[PDB]
Amino acid sequence: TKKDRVNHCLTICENIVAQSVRNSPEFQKLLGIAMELFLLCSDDAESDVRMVADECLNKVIKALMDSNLPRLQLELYKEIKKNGAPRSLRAALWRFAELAHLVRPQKCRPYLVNLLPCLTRTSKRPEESVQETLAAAVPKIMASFGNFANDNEIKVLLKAFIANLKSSSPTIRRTAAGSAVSICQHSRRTQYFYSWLLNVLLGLLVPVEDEHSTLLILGVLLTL
Repeated sequence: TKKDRVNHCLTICENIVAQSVRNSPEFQKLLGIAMELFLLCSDDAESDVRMVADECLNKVIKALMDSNLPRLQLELYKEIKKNGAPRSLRAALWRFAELAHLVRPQKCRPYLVNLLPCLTRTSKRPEESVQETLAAAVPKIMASFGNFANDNEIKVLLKAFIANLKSSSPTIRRTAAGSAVSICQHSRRTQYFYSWLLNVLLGLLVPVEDEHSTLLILGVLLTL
């Protein structure tokens, strides 16, 4: 059913846009169920299946950025907390940084608290492909969800990424460095959080005539 699996994903897409009926108590139930089903089409391992049905999920969103944005972004936060496959969790993470500057500031503060449990688990993941796209979303997420957090929530998040400077992969060393520095542009106080990252790193190289674990010497010079 490898050619039978291709025709199933594509017919669900066109019969939502051609409804021309939104915000209906019949239309609300239909969009939750078959939206998680667009990514199982990408989770199945075939390049004829993985390439075809990922461009089809983008037809739904952009025709619905006007009409149903609060219905779109509620099904999508659920999958990160599911913490699924490294192919399933990845291509959902493109979708969520581009819709971060589409939220309203009325509903934004509930969206901030729920992500910091979800944004630390994908920092502890050793998959070198999952760690890459997060260095292209923590630029985009915490610049629009930046100003809504206090001084309590943002001190927890930066102690985690420095423990991702203690890994030996060259792909994972440069994605934890561009995450610490994109927050401090948008944290709450842009100048208060620049002085705080310089105290943490120089105790990692406090007096230089020591053994400093030469993989960890390279973690401190890329955040700078």
